[PDB]
This record gives sequence, C-alpha cells and structure tokens, in this order.
Amino acid sequence: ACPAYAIYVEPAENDPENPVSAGERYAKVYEINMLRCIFCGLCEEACPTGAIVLGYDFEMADYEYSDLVYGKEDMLVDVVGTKPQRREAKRTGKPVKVGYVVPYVRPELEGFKAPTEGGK
Amino acid sequence: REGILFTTLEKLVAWGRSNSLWPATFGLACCAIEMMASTDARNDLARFGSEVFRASPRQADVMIVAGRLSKKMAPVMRRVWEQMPDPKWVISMGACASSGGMFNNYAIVQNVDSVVPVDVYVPGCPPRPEALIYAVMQLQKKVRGQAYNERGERLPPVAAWKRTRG
Amino acid sequence: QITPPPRHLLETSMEAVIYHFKHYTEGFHPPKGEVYVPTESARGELGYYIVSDGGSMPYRVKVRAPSFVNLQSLPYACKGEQVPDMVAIIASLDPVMGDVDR
Amino acid sequence: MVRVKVNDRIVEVPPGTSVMDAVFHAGYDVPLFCSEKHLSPIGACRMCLVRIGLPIQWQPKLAASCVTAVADGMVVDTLSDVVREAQAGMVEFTLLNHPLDCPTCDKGGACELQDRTVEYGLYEKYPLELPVYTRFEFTRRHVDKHHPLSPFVILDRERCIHCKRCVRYFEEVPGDEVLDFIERGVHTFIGTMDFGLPSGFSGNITDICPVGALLDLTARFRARNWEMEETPTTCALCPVGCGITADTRSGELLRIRAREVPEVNEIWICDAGRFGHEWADQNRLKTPLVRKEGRLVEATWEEAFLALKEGLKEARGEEVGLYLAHDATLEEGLLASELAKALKTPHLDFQGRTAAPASLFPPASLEDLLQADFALVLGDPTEEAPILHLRLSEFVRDLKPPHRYNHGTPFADLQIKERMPRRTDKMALFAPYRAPLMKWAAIHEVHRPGEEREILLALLGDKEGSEMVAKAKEAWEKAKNPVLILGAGVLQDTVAAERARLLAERKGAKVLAMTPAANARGLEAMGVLPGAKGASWDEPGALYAYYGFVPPEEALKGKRFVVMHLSHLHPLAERYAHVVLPAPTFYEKRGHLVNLEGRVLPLSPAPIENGEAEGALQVLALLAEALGVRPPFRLHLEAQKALKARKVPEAMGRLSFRLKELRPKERKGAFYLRPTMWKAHQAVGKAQEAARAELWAHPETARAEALPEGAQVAVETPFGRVEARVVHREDVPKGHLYLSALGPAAGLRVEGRVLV
Amino acid sequence: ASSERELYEAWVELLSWMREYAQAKGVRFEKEADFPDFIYRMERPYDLPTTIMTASLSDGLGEPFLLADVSPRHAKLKRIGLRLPRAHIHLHAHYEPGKGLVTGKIPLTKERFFALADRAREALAFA
Amino acid sequence: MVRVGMRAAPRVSLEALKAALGGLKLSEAKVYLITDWQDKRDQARYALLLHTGKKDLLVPDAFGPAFPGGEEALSELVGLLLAQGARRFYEAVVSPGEMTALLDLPPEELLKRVMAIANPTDPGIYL
Amino acid sequence: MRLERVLEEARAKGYPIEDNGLGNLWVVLPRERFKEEMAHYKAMGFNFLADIVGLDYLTYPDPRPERFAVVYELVSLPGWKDGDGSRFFVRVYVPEEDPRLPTVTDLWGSANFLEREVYDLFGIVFEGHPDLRKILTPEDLEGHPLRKDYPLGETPTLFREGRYIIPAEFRAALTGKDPGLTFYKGGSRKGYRSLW
Ligand code: SF4
Ligand code: SF4
Ligand code: SF4
Ligand code: SF4
Ligand code: SF4
Ligand code: FES
Repeated sequence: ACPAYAIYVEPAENDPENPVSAGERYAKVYEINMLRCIFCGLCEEACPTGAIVLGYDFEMADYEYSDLVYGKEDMLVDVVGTKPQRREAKRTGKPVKVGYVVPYVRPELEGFKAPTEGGK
Repeated sequence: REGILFTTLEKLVAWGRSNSLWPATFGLACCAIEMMASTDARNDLARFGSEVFRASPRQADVMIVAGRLSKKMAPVMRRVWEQMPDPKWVISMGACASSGGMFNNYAIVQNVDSVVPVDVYVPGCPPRPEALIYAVMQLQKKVRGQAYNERGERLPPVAAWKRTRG
Repeated sequence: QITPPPRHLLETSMEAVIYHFKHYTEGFHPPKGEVYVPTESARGELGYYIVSDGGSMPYRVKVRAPSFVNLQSLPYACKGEQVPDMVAIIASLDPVMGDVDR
Repeated sequence: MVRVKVNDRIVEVPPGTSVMDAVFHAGYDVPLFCSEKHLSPIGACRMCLVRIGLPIQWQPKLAASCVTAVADGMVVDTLSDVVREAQAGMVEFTLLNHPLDCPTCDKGGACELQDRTVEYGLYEKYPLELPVYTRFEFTRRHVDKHHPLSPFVILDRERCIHCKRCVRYFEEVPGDEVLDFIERGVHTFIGTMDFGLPSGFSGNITDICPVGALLDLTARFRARNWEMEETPTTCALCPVGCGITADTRSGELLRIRAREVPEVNEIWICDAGRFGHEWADQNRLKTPLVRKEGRLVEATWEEAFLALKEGLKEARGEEVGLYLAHDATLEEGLLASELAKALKTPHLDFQGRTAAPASLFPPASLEDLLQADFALVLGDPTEEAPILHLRLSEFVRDLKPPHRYNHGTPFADLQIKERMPRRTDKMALFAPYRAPLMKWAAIHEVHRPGEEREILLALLGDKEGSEMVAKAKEAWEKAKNPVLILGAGVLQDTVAAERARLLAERKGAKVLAMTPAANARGLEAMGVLPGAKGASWDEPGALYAYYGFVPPEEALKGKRFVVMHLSHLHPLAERYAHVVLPAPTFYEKRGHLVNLEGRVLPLSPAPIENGEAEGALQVLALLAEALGVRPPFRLHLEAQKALKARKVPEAMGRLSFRLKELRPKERKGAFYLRPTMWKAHQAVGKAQEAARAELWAHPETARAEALPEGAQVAVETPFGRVEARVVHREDVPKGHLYLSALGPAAGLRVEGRVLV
Repeated sequence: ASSERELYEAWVELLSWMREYAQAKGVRFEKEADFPDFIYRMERPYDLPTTIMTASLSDGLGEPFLLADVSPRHAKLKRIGLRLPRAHIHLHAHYEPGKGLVTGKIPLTKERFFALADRAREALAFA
Repeated sequence: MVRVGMRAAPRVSLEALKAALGGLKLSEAKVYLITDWQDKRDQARYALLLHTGKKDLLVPDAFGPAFPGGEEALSELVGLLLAQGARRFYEAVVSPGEMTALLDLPPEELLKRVMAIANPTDPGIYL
Repeated sequence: MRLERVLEEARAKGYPIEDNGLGNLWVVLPRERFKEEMAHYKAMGFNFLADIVGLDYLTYPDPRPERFAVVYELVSLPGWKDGDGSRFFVRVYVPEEDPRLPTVTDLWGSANFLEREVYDLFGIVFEGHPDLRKILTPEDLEGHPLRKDYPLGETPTLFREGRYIIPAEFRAALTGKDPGLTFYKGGSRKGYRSLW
C-alpha cells in the first residue's frame, strides 16, 4: 500500500522457543527510506497488528543518502530519538533532548515515550 | 584565502560562515511554503543570521532546493549554482529533491546530488519549518567542522569544494 | 468495496481480513466509464476527467488546471502596463505553477 | 454447431462444452472451486450455479454449470438477483472456517478464494444501513497447522475448504494415490501413510490449491506473491522444456512455478524442475579465475584474455576442442559450428551428445500423441522425459485434445470424468527394470542392459522374442498410427537406434527421442558433432579444449591448455583447468532451445545476481580472437538474424531437420548409469538427500558383493568419484548394479569399482 | 459471566499438563496457533493470560495424535474441545465452578488426560 | 546503433571508443552514463549510451571505479566528451538485472527507455 | 437551454449522443463536420471553452475506433448576457498515423496553450495553430509522454544491502487488461457499480 514504495519486508518464521512476533511470521528486515517516504499514513491504516504506526519526530535531517534509510532497530519503540540525535548523543556525551512537546500520545502509540502535557 | 592555514583563523571564519548563512532563495514546489513558514511570525529563520534574504546568487551562500527539481530547471539551476560565490553551501530540501519522492517518472531528477553538490538532506513532505531549522543547524555544525556520519567520518566544511566542476 | 473494513473487527471475521487485504493491496475496480465533476478553487473552475477501464487503477486522469488556462491572459493583461506593474498584474492573477506546469 | 445464450449474448459452441466454459466463452463469470483445467469436474463447491432455461422454461432447481452439459439453444442467466444471492451464500459457507491467516499466508494475493469472494460476496441487501460481514459467531474449525508433508511441501489442514483438486490430480494425472482425506463431515482433513510423496510430480498441487494449505516449502517466508519479480522462461534441465515462471526478488531466486503452454506441458512441472532451484542463487562463481602460480586467483577480464592470447598464441586449429554444455542455446551451438567451419577442427561436441543422433527421427507432437493409436516405449519416461508421464495420463485414458475456446484451456472438460479407467492395452513398455509406468502397460518384460537392440530386432520381426515382445510386435502391427518412444540406452547404442529408425519408417510412425541433453536436437540442427578424429565430449583427444561442464577426469589429462566456462567451481577444475570464468545458468540466459519434439522455446534472462558473467557467446567471441579467427557473434540480435538465415522458425515453431550419420563407441558394461530426473548439481538444501546417488542391486547380488540395504558406498567412474546409498531391488537382474547417474550421463555404460 | 477467565486460566493448566507429557515420553510438543484477537489487536486491549489458542502432541513424523482447542475471547458458546485424529473421537469440556473442569458431568482429572495421551501414544503414532 | 567494447574491460573499451569516436561533433549529441545504485558512487560501474542524433553508440558496463582502474578511464572519457563540445550529460539508474539484458534489446527499445528515464547529471562527479 | 437546441439540431443530423446516468453528455462529431459545426456552436453562443483533453485508447480493454481521442468542453456562462449554463463535451477521434485536427484558435484563443499540450503529450499536430511550441516537456525531449507506448520512466527505490524494488514488476493493483494473479478476474473486479 506504500504509494512511494519505501518499505521493504524480508520475512521469517517465528522461533517458538523465543518468538518475536505474535503469529507465525515476523519481519527479519524492515527498512524505510525516509527520503522516499511521503508521510501518507496508509502503512498505519493497513497494518492489521498496529505495528508500524507513524510517530512524531521531525528532527531527522542527516548528511548522507545511504544513512537516511532508517532500520528496524532505529525505529523500535524502545529507542529514544532520531538517528542524528543518537549519533550526537554518542559523539557529545550529552543525552537525547526531544525538541517537541505534545498534549498527549495516542492509544495506538502505546509505549511511545514523549513529553506529556507537563505531568513530569 | 579559503579560510585556512591557522588553527584559530579557520575556527573563526568557520564560526562566521556557520552563523552568517545567507540563504539564496530557490523555491521550486510546495516545499516552498513550508520553507517560507520557517520565516513567518510563529517560527522565523530570522535569528540565526538568515533574516535578510538575497535572491541574487552573487550574494548568498546557502541554496535551499525547496521543491521538486524538474529537469527543464536543472541546467538553469546548474548555472545559478555556478553563479554563487565559491564559499557556498547547498541544502537539498524536501523529499522530491533529496530523493525522487513519490514522483518516480521521466520528469524529475530522482536525487539532486546529480547536478549540485548537496550539503544536507532533509526528508519530509513537507518538512516542518522547525525541521528546516534543524537542517540548517546540521549544516551549521558541518561548516564549523563538527559533523560526523554513521561511519565515524568527519565531513568537510564546504561541500562543492570536492568536484572537478570544469 | 468502497470503504475498507472497520479496524475493530479485524480479529473476528475472515471476510474482514479478505476485504482489508484486497482493498489495501489491489483496491477496488469501478465500472468502465468516463467522468468529470467541477469545483470552485481559489483560482477558478477545476475538474477531473477520469477514464476508468474497470481496473484497480484509473485509465487516465486529466486535470482542468484553472491557472493553466487563466495564464493565457498575461500578454493581453500586461500589454501596455508598466514594467513594475507586470509583477502586480501577475500577482493579481494569483498563479500557482504547480497547477500550471502540472 | 450448438447455440447457447449467456444473459445477453449468443455463442456457437461444440457439443461437449461445459456450461461454465461456455459462460466464460461469452465473457461472463462465475466463482470456481470444484472444477479445474484438465481435471475431472464434480459439483462439489456448488459455486458454478447458474439459471438454465430449456424450452422460456427455467430449470426447477439451479443446475451445476460446472458439470451440466449444454443443449442447443439453452438460456443461461448468471445475473439474476437470486443467482448472485446464491453465489454469495455459497461463498460465505466456504469462508466460514478459514483460520484468519491472510497476512502471514505466503499465498497472499494469489488466492482464488480471496478474488472470488471480493467479486461476488455481500450482495447489496434491501440507506446507509450498518452492514455486518459475518453472522456465524461460533467457534471455527482448528486442526494441525503447517505440517510439512515432504521436504518440499507444507500442509496447513485448517485452510483446506475440502475441494477435490489434490486427490483428483494424484489419482488422475500421475497415477500415484499418495494423498486423500481421513475423516468425514466437517472433521475431514488430509493425510497419508505415504509421506515422502513418492510421485515425482508431487509439486504441482502446490499451485492448484486455491488456498494456502499446500505450499512450496522451499519458498516459504520469502515474499508475497505480488512482490516477486516474475520472469517467464523455460526449464532446460531435460529436453521436454516445460514452460515455467521464475520468481526472483532482490537478486536471489525465490521460487519456480509452472507456466501453462499446452503444446508441451499443460500446467505441470516435475518436482525436480520446480523444487530444484536452490542451487541457482546459493553459491556460485562470480569472478574469473586464472591459474598462474600453481593455484587459481581472481583476475581481471583483461588479464584473463591476455593469458588466453599468450597460451594460445601458437595454438593450431586441429588441437582446439570446442565442448559445450547440454543446456546450450541454439545461438551458442550455431556460433561454435560456424567457428569450427572457420577454425578447422575435427573434434567438437556437446555434453549430452548421443552416439546415435536423435535428429534421425521425425519429431512427434504431443497432441499427435493424444491422437495416436499406440505407444511403444523403450526406456523410462518418468526419468528421461518426465511430464510425458502426465501427457501419457491424458493418452492412456483415451483423452483427446479439447476444442480451443476464446479463453484457452477449458475450465471444465466433460471428456474427463472422475476415476477414469486406465487402459492396459494401448501402450507397450520395455525397461531394464519394472518401470513405475508398468502399472498401465501390461505388455512388459524386464530386460538387462545391452539387451535393447535384441528387443528391437524381435519387434522388427527378423527373430522371435519373449511372449511380451511378440505381443508388442503384434500390437505395433495392428496400430494404424502408433508412436515410438526411445530412451537413453537406445540413443547411445547405435544399432538399436538404427533398427528403431527402420521400424518407424517401414511403418509410418513418429518418434520421441529422450535425449540426455536438452538442446541436443538444436545443436545437431545447428551442427555440433565431431569430425574425422572424433574427440567427443568424453574423449581425451584434443590438446587445447574449451569445456562448459565436468568432463571425465581422464579427458583433461595430457592437454596443453584447457579453458572451462562454469557457474560453480568443481574440484576437477581447481586441479586441472588453466582458465575458469563464470557462466550463467539456464535461468539467467536468453535465447531459444529445441525440444525433443522440435519445438523451440525461449530463455528469457532472469534478474538473478549472476555476478560479472558473460554469456558463452561472448566467451567464444573472446576465445577465437586469441586464435586469429574473428568470431561472427557477440550479441543476441545478430544471433537471431543468423538463426533465421539458418532456417530456424520462430518461437513455438517446429524445426524440421533430419540427420544421417552415426559415430558409435564401444560400451564397457559392468555398471549401469541409471537415467535420473534429479540432476547431480541440485543437491542443495531440501534436495540434499532427495537427489542423492543410489546404487541398486539384486538382493542375491547384494549378498554376493556384500552391499547392505543401507550402506553409503563410494564408487569410482571416469566421470568422477561419487558415494551412493545402496538399495536392494528384486527386479534388477543378477550380476548388474544400477548406479543412479545424477547427471546428463544417462543411458551410458561405463566401467568402475566400489571403494570402501 | 467471568468464569471465562478461570476457563482460560484452566486452559493454561491444560497446556501445562500437555507439556509435561511431552517432556516425559520424549515427544515433540508444538505451539500450533495463537490468538487472532491478540495478534490483530492494534491498540485494543487484551486481557487473556496467554496468547495461544490451539496446540497438539505430534509424533516423530509430525502427525499429531492428540489435539486441543479453546474458544476465542469473542466467540459464542465458549468451550474447550478435544480430538483424536483418525479416530473419530471428540470431547466437549466445560468448567463448572466448585467442581472443576468437566467432560459433561465427569470432572477431567490430570491422570485421565495422561491415560488418554498414553493410549494415543501406543496406538496412533506411526513413529 | 553500434556496440563497441566489452564488459569489465575499461582500457579495451576506452581505446576502441577513442578510435571509433574520431572527430565527431557533439554539439547536439546526448551522453547517458547508465549506472545502478544512485548513491554509492565509490564502487559504481558505468555504461555509456551516446546518441548523436544521426547514429548511436553503446558501451556496456565497463567504466567506473568498480573495475580496477575504471575511474581513470572514465576521467579520460568525460574529458574527451567535454573536449568535443558535449554539454548535456545524463545518468540513468537501472536495476542490475536490467543493465545486462538492456544491451540485448532492439535499438529502439533501449534508446527510448534510456532517454525517457534519464537524470541530468553534473559531469564533475565523475572527474 | 441551448443544450436542448443542440440536441434537437444534432439528433436530426445523425450524431450519436453518449450519456451515462450521472448527467454528462457527449456528442460525437466526425472530422469534417467538426469545424463548421463548432463554428456554429460558438455562433450558437458557446462562449466558454473549458477543456481540451487528449486520450490514448490503446490500452483500453475494449477496442475503440481510433487510438487518440480529443475532447473539447463547451459551456455558456450563466451570469453573462444570455446565461443558460449549458455545459457539454464534444469528442473527436484522431487516427494514430494521421494526427490531424484543425484548431479552434479562430473561435477561442484559449485553445492556444491547451492544444499545444496535446501536441506535447500526444503526437497530435493541430493544424491552424498560431504557434505549436512544446509547452511542458524539455525542449530536447523526444516523443509524447502520455501515450501508453511511452515509458513512464520509473527508477528503483534503494535500500541498504543490494535490496531493491522495480515498481512496475512490484505493483499488485491490476489495470484493465491484467487478468490478475488468479486465473482471471470476474465479478466485482471486472467492474463494480452500486445501485443507489
Ligand atoms: S507514509 Fe507509509 S505508505 Fe506513505 S510513503 Fe511513508 S512508508 Fe509509504
Ligand atoms: S516533498 Fe512533498 S512538499 Fe516537498 S516538493 Fe515534494 S510533494 Fe511538495
Ligand atoms: S488441500 Fe487444497 S487442493 Fe486439496 S482438497 Fe483442500 S483446498 Fe482442495
Ligand atoms: S488461503 Fe486465502 S483466504 Fe486463507 S489465509 Fe491464505 S490468502 Fe487468506
Ligand atoms: S520435466 Fe524436464 S523441462 Fe519439465 S520441469 Fe522437469 S526437468 Fe524441467
Ligand atoms: S460446483 Fe464447483 S464450479 Fe460447478
């Protein structure tokens, strides 16, 4: 359903002993070219498990084309920040600071870490 | 002479070129309005040093490719890029410029790095104005010589120094 | 056929999965025919001449670009006006070249 | 012809036409689960229901248009509101118990159920009233999931909608009843006690199952059907060259499937052709190597051609060998022949060349086979020309070619009833063992190697054979238009092929020559055969040689320069070859080939990662320039022109060419090289143990030679050293050991010895 | 009512029982099928303790000899069902409070399940 | 349209291209440097399609640093085209599976495809 | 109102009238009668020329008379001197190897740019044009983009390690002639229309 064709999915079979997905199938390779991505929302609208869902960060400018293909482990909910942000946190020793604030995060973003209305 | 040959002097001139980025307006497409909104009275690219806006190419260093670079505009932009002073930087704004965007066809250059040396790439459609400020900050610390890629490499201050232009 | 299934019953019905999958991969196939509807844009009369061939993708989509036909009035309008006024007389027309070149 | 009306249209149609087929022929449509092309229709899915008027006199209840014949001037209504109501109802019944696995279903978009459902379901019931998809709110059917029935096939018993396609196929098309239901009612599920899937045509059900129950295990979890890059081409493993479709994505070969071309194969592929693709993309040579310091090192093309120039600077035209591979396109053979005209050398040949050329005989059309009277077979089609078996399943059941409608192959051919009897009298088979086809050919005598020629003599009538041979003689006489089918033993045994030619001329009858090489008849037609000296593809005669395969190890020894054009690297090459270069597989080449029926079939290139390879065309163009002789071919277009000039017809066009010359060679008979469907180089992944080598012996011969029922015995042949699992078999004659020849060395008899 | 929970809870226990048998006799146990209303829940809540709906005890050849299923979170007439393949043997277990898990009116004891599975191992499995 | 050179032979293809080129005036000719993998020019391979308008010239994937010493040949090549008056340089990006078959298509299909898909390129990136 | 009079004028002239149940009218004129008829159409008061849309019917599943079809859109402004509001279309087929059509420049100057676009997008040369200069596509571009035999010119999308996509071999959606991934397309996916 990607009208820009920026999503590539190499699949694989869950390992029952240490499964990764909820069914019998998971995404071994999930790479998205942010330079191709036009930010439609059709990926979210088609995802039947709510796995791929658009986030909020916009501070994603980087210098090299081949570095702007964000990978799975660069978009998992576990992570805090964008690629240049993480790289600056490494080469700087300074933690990640997000440059946005939102009134709240949607339910579809369960787990998505963000500044929420000032409760913290 | 190229802003080099003293450890303090190159830091100084790099500082100056970094914060004194004088944009050269090259609006192409719908990226252009979200570019201008980075100057409206909610969010202005008018603080870092980019208040004034010399449309002339003979007087501005940053060329913001804001929109799809159609092919009939490519050679013209070519000379426009060569009609910039040598201390010049080239940012590729939007998906259509950085990548082919969704317009994967006969009409559009699928990456503007083909014709012009790109300094900074910025995804988005349209890139939020604050993302454009983030891109110029990226370029800022690049021309200061404070920028590293995913492979660990420091990037040169001024892209378009490394091309045998002709 | 026209609207994808509601997101909540994806875990209840097979038919839900079938329609969701097909619609988001193939889409739907409208009948063979040509169509047009006009609207008023901030730049005048607009419309789409859409030719559908019974496939999941339209056969052709032509846009009646209001600024495209509207621009023909520039040599006439700015004829005899001043050189500076050639700018306002363009701005008075409100052109959007994403519309014109198209 | 008979008049039919579909809802607004009038169609002329031959009588035996199914109502469903005539409906499609009028351009209309109807869901379809029960019936299938070339399969015996039975109203089971009850999906094909239409309205029929037979005067306006509508039938009392809806007639099954898939299995209801047509009458002259019959009215058919497929658009009545009641019709679509019933079709949607049947679709809902069918979808009732599916497991909700579409997202993880590797059949993806190509699920007939999905498309017919999205077509006919949910009739607009009579506003913006809230629609409900499903009414059944109970618990669905759950059974065992993703059960591998075989190293090639996966079975998900839940998704099955209990059609009959797989069991009907297995009963009708191969004649191997290795799959059927277990229980009845709603609890019905598929099972077997024959687990290995013995039939060598098992894989085709993989395509037929309109659901994702039966899938191709080797392509499991690689991509969705629409994501795969589809390139239709032809499989050049064996000379029947079925039409195939190669699915590749991201530079590696994902899955191979059958492509319909009723001229040769209808919708079928053998298990070896369809599942034997793992070796294409797994490990292959991507850099040209050079032997410089007693070892092989990756080299530039410039340095490779420089070494070629220098090693062949004083290379004389009577010592250069030109030896091509058995899957060589017409273009390559034509270039090599033209070059040997220029480069005067008596020894050129190709890998699967027969001592007796197959070009001797008139090609037989398989549809002419269906119209044929009798089939006199010597050799085992299942191994030599596999899909013939399936074509034979059409022949022996008295089936005959359908009428060709506007939509091609008919959906429901009434000519095919279920559980059709297979005749024992319509063909006569003679094989060195009890051939699996001996089920349907009662006339059978198990002979031994080097006995064929005598059977052919006896059938000719000059001497008296066994009872079976005299019966085959008689039936051949009574046959008005029989077809003669020759195996690999005869085609490599000069005199037997001569006698077969005599029989098939004296009685007007076509011939099917099961060449061990695929494009052999094209190379012969394009002129690839040795001359006076005669160093053939197995003979170590030449002093400089070009090799496109693995020759006998003794063939290399003695030569001054040897150049091999391979795709993978063989130890025979890193120890005997001077220059090795990458060669693309048949999957990734482009050209035409010649079937064993004279029909040329295209190879389109596959988008597989071949590396830095260059086609054998370019290799020979590069090799002749080092010799002074300017090659005439480098590109494909000039090859097409020179082909058409050489009088080879268009694709699918049959090429008429006969040949009169025999080059016989003694056969040192101690071991037999059994013709094998599986090819040696396919032993990768799931074909590792399936395409294993075998050594078959009579139990008495086993006990005498001390060969246990399960030992992995290594054996030495001029063709290399191969170890093989041992099989005891009661039909192999005493004193003989049938070694499974997993290469295109079929039908050959060679010496050898058993290592410990 | 809410007994569903304990049912699913007891369902887990059944699976527990199953696993024990597999570990004793050295037979492969395989997680056959998980809950759809748990895979396809995107933002929706999921209250069930486990994600697994159908499982089986398979022989060496992969053909199961004992199959077990439980009704989903949203289906009507919630139950647990048991089946012997090839044997036309079907059981309908409920859970009655206070008494326990019942085959009709007969409580389902762990040892009963063990005897059924052992009979299955001896009889149906090919290898 | 002619085809000169061979795959992966930068020097042979280059010298043959010098000889066959001669004093051809390229004032309105078009040069298409077809390659794969838009970004990574560090290991890129390049083929050339020269459309003069009156006759065309093909050189397969034999230029670029992906071949040993291919960049020096490509440098001489672009300098040569620039000397003869070329102004319009183009790069077409095709899939590796395309590049090889593309040189076997009829002149009309190959030439139409390439002229349709071309991206204007700054020749400076190849010097 | 003048539309009804166009109907009563043309129907007697043997011009077929194509209509879908949506409220849009097509009047097919042959090549010759086209020019004088539409001169009369302006004389009938058809001030406003909205669209000139070019069509390539090559890849249409059912065949058509000719490959190219050019459609003009004639309207009458409701708020001017005599405002009816009649808007309708005139279709004229144009041969593949004879892309001739006289211009309506003499009647409307609006077709100045519009027709040029069709000469850009299609091989149609409009006779009687003031200046047929290529409008949209680059000057050095060879051919006419919108005709189906002209490639769209797609370029693959790129990823990390050799993994790519060629969209035209990637697209799952089916056009009219693509039978689909099953043996065929029937039912809803051979055309679907709800009944209000
Ligand atoms: S928003 Fe989603 S569907 Fe759209 S371009 Fe991005 S990844 Fe593709
Ligand atoms: S990236 Fe989006 S906003 Fe920018 S030019 Fe392209 S379509 Fe317009
Ligand atoms: S397994 Fe597939 S082909 Fe066989 S009966 Fe079931 S649905 Fe039909
Ligand atoms: S077999 Fe068909 S209906 Fe069933 S899960 Fe697969 S695609 Fe869906
Ligand atoms: S029968 Fe022969 S040509 Fe057909 S798929 Fe098998 S090996 Fe290939
Ligand atoms: S019942 Fe299966 S189609 Fe006739």
